[PDB]
Amino acid sequence: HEEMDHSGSADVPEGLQESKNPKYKVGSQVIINTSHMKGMKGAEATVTGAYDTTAYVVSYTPTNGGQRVDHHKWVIQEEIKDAGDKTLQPGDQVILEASHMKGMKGATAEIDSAEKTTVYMVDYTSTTSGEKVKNHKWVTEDELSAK
Repeated sequence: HEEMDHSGSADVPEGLQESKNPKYKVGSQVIINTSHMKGMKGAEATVTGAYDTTAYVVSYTPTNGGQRVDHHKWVIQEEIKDAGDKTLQPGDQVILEASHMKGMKGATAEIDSAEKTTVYMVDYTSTTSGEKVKNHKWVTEDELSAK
């Protein structure tokens, strides 16, 4: 149950720029090489969106309480409240507009690191359950491998 909950959002943010020359085209098949959450490492995935933006590592306390989410990959420029286009810096405090999971939307987040890269939204087949996780947000270009 907790697998789909950690990839529980389905709305694409406004003003998000689709990638001009992504390494992995939309509709292409990739392998996820990162361990953000259980069931993703080495999973079969399909690219459903590719965008040129700034990806941030963030730390925040969920709005519903419980343990602090430490160094979470990723929230993007377009998911930070009132951010506009100015790049956020390490240590900056912000309000998250992202709702990837329960307690994230409206949380006070600290910016841990930032990077301009291509970020991908992907469908993937969980390696632990075998269930199709839809439009998971997000994985950067360097966390994907060509199928």
